[PDB]
Amino acid sequence: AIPVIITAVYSVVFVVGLVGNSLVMFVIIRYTKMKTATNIYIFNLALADALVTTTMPFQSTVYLMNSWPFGDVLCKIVISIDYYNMFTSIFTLTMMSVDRYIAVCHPVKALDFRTPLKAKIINICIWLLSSSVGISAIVLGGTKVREDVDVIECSLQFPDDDYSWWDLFMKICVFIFAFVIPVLIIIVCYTLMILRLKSVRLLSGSREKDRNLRRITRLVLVVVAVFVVCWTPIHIFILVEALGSTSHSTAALSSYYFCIALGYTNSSLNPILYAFLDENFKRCFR
Amino acid sequence: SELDQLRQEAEQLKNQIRDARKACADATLSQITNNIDPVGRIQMRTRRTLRGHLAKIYAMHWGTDSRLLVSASQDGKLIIWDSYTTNKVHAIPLRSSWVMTCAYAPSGNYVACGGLDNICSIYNLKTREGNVRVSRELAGHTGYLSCCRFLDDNQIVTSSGDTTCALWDIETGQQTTTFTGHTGDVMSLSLAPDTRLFVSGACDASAKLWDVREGMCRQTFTGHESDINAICFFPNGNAFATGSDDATCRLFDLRADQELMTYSHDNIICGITSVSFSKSGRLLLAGYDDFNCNVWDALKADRAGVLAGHDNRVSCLGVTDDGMAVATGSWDSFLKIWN
Amino acid sequence: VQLVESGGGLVQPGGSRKLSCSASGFAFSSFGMHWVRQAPEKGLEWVAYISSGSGTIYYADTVKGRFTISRDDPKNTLFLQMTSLRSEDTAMYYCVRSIYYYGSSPFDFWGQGTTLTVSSSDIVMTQATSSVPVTPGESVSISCRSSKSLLHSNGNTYLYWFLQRPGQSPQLLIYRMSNLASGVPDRFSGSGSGTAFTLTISRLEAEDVGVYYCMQHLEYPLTFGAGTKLEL
Amino acid sequence: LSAEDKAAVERSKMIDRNLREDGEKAAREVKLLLLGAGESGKSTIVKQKTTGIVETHFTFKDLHFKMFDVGGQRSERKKWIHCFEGVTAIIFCVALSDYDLVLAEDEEMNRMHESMKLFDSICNNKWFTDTSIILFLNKKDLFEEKIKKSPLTICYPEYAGSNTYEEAAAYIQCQFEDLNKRKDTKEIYTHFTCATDTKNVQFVFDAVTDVIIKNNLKDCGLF
Amino acid sequence: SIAQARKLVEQLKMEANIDRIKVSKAAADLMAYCEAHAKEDPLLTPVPASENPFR
Ligand SMILES: CC(C)[C@@H](CN1CC[C@@](C)(c2cccc(O)c2)[C@@H](C)C1)NC(=O)[C@H]1Cc2ccc(O)cc2CN1
Repeated sequence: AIPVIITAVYSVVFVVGLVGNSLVMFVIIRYTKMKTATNIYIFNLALADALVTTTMPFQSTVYLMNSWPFGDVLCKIVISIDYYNMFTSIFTLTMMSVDRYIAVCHPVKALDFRTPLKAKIINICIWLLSSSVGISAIVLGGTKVREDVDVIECSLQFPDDDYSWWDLFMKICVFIFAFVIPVLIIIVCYTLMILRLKSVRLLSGSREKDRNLRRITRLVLVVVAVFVVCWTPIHIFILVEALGSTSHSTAALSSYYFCIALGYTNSSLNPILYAFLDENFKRCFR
Repeated sequence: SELDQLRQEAEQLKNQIRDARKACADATLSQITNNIDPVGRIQMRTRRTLRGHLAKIYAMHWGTDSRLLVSASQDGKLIIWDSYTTNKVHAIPLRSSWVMTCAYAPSGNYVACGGLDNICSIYNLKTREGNVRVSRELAGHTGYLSCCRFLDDNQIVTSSGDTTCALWDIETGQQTTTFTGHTGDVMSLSLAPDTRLFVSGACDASAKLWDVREGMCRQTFTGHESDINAICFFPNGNAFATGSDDATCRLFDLRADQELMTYSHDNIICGITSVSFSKSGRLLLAGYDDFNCNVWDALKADRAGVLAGHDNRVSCLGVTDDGMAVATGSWDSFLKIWN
Repeated sequence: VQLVESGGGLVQPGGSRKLSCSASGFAFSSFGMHWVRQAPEKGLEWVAYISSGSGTIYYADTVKGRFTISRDDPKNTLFLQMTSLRSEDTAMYYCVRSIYYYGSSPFDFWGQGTTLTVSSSDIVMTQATSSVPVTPGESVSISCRSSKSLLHSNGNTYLYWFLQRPGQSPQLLIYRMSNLASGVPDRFSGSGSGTAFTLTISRLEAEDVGVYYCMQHLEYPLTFGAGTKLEL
Repeated sequence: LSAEDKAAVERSKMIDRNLREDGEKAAREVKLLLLGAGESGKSTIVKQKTTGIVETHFTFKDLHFKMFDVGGQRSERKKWIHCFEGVTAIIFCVALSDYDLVLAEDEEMNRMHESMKLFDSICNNKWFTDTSIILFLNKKDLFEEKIKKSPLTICYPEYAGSNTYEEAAAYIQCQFEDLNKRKDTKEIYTHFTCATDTKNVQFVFDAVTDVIIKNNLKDCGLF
Repeated sequence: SIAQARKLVEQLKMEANIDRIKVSKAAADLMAYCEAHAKEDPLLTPVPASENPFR
């Protein structure tokens, strides 16, 4: 009764996310040129969402069976690509915002700091930075049983030892380096970009460039909101079940499934939003 | 009253010329053509995409053979392309990037370059010093140069912005003859296949036939109603088609110099940038501002196909002297080759 | 346009010598350079090849991993590092320039050459005849054979003819088959299709004497033929 | 394939790389289109034989401007004005002191009316829909004493205001601003300057930086 | 001026006295040139894969 509707909606959003990201990848590969610095970044978002959408049937079947007949053959890789997606998406949203800010506030140096070669260099650097966390996850993976249900899940490989302090330090470090430094950098860069756009004369008029500035501000605000409101309760939930203790409470699991649903719906909405709102795909599609 | 008398004499003699050429047309080309088989659809797919330009391409020219062609653009580069292997042989730098004409010498030894700098440049492609070096810096035109077709290795004809055409000498740099009589600004030039005469188009909607050895206009006709910016001869030398900024292409002969046939359609309201024939003369190829190219039956005045595929307005197209393929340049920094 | 040689001389076996060539009078950066030896009693054979911008480096089978070729485009010079020289490396070293595009004439200039004395498959080209009698004003047609077809799918035949006057560097005459080099008088009619190729002189002259070599440029190494001297 | 063909392909790739590294600096090499009426102070603005486009290269705070003076091109402007699509701005140098005298040799048309017609032609072009204009109104020193005696009634029989310097400058400002038929995507910059006045390179730097802010908003997909 | 009008009137007089024969014969021999060279034109009839070296 209850799980019938939510699994159907999950499958529907999985299908529409797959088809939207597939068409975005197809048009960016064979119909829209890739020379602009933002094109490789939206390509990175498309690739990361396409790599993470594959784990949605795994999440659905582990929600159904409360276990998995998968072994260590692929739970390790589907838990490595989770952190791979997380770091790639966060650092691409950070680096694209830094690119926009260095375009606005330093436009004389933006011609030197916005080359496609340097954009590719930054892309490879952040790919390597996410791959470091990915390989750390793939070498610290494993599964174990729990002595109430005898079901298995794949998580960080750390048995009962003195590694609890290391796990807390790593969790607080990834929380800081995910939602303090990148979010603060994005907010500061966007606020400085908008405050610089206040003083220009081609965007601070009265007829239509004022509402062009208004829709630019609305665009960056809705992008930051869609990122933050969808990715943050994940961080509250895992940080709350890090510092103290939180067992498998009845309200804990349902909130976990709701948070996972939001954290997949954002990656599903990203191709549609970045296709109907980036104005380059709008200009090309007409 | 002498000026008024001269104007009246010129008007009545021009009326006599118009009456003579009206009575000279006993029949039209449509009622002779309407009993022959039509040409089928020219499904000419693209073959070579000569990528490499970083700016707007205005001019191209083939050689006496295929496999070699030159191109000019506002990036300051005069690129010579290997047509079959898609390679580029030379990348000639330009002192002035404002270029709208280029040509390839029949001997294959020289290339032309000119534009808003009002100076024609002749470069030596074959030199013991291994490079492309400028040889003669032809100056003497007060307007922008627009077409620089080569007569031979030593004679060059320049269509310029001073409403006059000039024939130069490479070894001296001086104009041997000056072709005066165009009232409007001139942006067209094409030489005869037998290398005896040439035609040029101007803003006054008049194409004038000139002679190289003595230098005066032998014949002219005004059938267009806008600026003419594309001219080329029929392969026999006894006809020439005219391209204009009027969304029409008009065919004139060298024997009567009248309106043989017009090539206009209602769906096209954009100007023509370049006009070229095939080596048989059955197909007429015309550039357009409709971001594509259209081929025309020179006899039935029918559209035989569309060479669509350019991302911007085309500006230059030339057909090889063996009729092999056409290379249409365009404003999108591309040069597609169609077979 | 002339090439100036440097280095060379007497060297002990197993030693090394920094062989160099200083180019002048032409754009060195656009020319793919070579090195071609000539023994004191034998003919020519290709040694090394550096391309434009040092993007492609080739050697022969006998100098593979033994010689090092290098160029200095800003300094306008060409080097050759010779390691572990033996008595089979005693020859006369020539520097050859070439550009490869459509219609270009590779091997179009040869240096004066420098001497090196040391104390004590491949498409081979064979010149069957050697030291033919000749008279001025006559017409002689010398020929050389190949072990493989020298016509690819692009349609052109790759034969390189060189005339070496006594006391003079080899001079290019026929860079490709039925093509005449610049500065060569219009009486050398090179021809030949398939396997056998030949050179024809319409009217012999006193300065036309010397030794002729045919060289193929289809694969590597760029091995030469034997000698075809002219005796008056 | 053949070693000749492989070396030709390598040469083509090398000159492709050279052409790319020579054309990548053309984005940094920002370009300006300077044009205007004759003897309108255009010769004294460039201080801050081809008989064609005069090429002047100058830089300010590492931006590498280029000015294309087309004062020697007497041909039909309609057939070569399309060569300036990629220009970032138009510098329009006209003189305020050329309002009362019409030609100083004949009596058929005022210089200010011809300047207004030229500005209307160059602003309403279909090639310059999104090309900002840096209007310059120079030689204000000669306009100071030329306004106390001769009013604006010689040039405009519709002024009906005050014969003073500031109101005349504001009215010429209003005339030049109303010549824009689309103020949404087009923004016109006007600067008051003299023949011996500084702060013109700063004005053109501000103009070019604003236009490249617009461009960097455009390629990122926001404006 | 008057000199330009003079130059125009003798130029148009020189262009007036020219031989003009029928346009129909010009159309006929243009058609003859088109039909006599239709075989030697790759743009009219596409050459097969053995020919047409743009492949
Ligand atoms: C990206 C969103 C939608 C999911 C995706 N993830 C993907 C892998 C997953 C489906 C899975 C993997 C293996 C077994 C299993 O039952 C479930 C399940 C853990 C959910 N990510 C997470 O739950 C991440 C989010 C996160 C955030 C901060 C932090 O310190 C650690 C973690 C680890 N879990």
